[PDB]
Amino acid sequence: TQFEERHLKFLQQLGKGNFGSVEMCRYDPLQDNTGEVVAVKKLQHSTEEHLRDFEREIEILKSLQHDNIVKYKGVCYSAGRRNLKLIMEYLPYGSLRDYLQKHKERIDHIKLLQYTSQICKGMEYLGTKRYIHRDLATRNILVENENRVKIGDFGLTKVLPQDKEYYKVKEPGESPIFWYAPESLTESKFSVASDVWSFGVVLYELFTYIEKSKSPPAEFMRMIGNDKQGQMIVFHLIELLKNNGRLPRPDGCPDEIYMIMTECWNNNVNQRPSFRDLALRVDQIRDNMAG
Ligand SMILES: CS(=O)(=O)c1ccc(-c2cccn3nc(Nc4ccc(N5CCOCC5)cc4)nc23)cc1
Repeated sequence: TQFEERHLKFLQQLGKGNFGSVEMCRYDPLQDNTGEVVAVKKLQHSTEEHLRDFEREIEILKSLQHDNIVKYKGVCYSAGRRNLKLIMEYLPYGSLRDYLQKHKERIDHIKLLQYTSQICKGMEYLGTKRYIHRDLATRNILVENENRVKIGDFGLTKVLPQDKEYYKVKEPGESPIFWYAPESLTESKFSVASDVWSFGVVLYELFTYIEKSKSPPAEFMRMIGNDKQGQMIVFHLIELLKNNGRLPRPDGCPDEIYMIMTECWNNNVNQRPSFRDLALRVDQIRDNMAG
């Protein structure tokens, strides 16, 4: 689980998010083109604040072993702590967001529910470790193959305090406000329940097939009125959600699946379903579609 920098060969950028960046690299210590391809995450700009966060993120990933969670391989200190790299398994199909968009004709509703189910199982497992993901979105879900997705990034994930069911955090800069629960917007409270709200948005995303005009940002902005910007956007979002304004049912989405989304989007934190009950309900719907 210790990787030397000089044996890591850059191939491609895979994405930036929050304050990290991920690259596809070949780890080739024999320098004979026989090493495996791996995903390598690093800080966009190394900083003491971010490095301490990055180290916690690494310990979180390292602590997680689950079919629907991306695998930790090691760390590359090599160029010093300030050039800390996280080495993970490379998943060849990319983000679910991108995959779905590219293969919309091939992916039916039965298949979307398989992915949904797998995402719920990953999240239930996180929950057993009292980890709050804080950034559930299709851009952070990865595709290993046609039958398996994994939660693939943990940049914003926090551990609950021992004595509370929520964690208050406010990081500098841009937050994915259109995936956030109301209490995360108004009070900065994150919880398993806020992750369930976001899971609702993931389910919406999936059933929209990532159609551009249908993304959560684009829908909420239209509902808010596109004649608004800056620090008044979150103010109007809070008001819209407080008055039970919600993302519409996607085109073709069955009502029983939309019901799941709307129940995740309860203003009452305590009435949102559990991840185990979501898996249950999704698997029943899956079966009734199987027949
Ligand atoms: C949300 S992000 O962009 O910060 C990000 C990107 C990648 C990862 C990541 C973490 C751990 C393992 N993997 N494997 C892949 N694979 C992968 C493969 C292809 C593509 N793309 C398809 C070709 O177009 C560009 C991206 C993206 C990711 N990506 C990862 C985590 C977060």
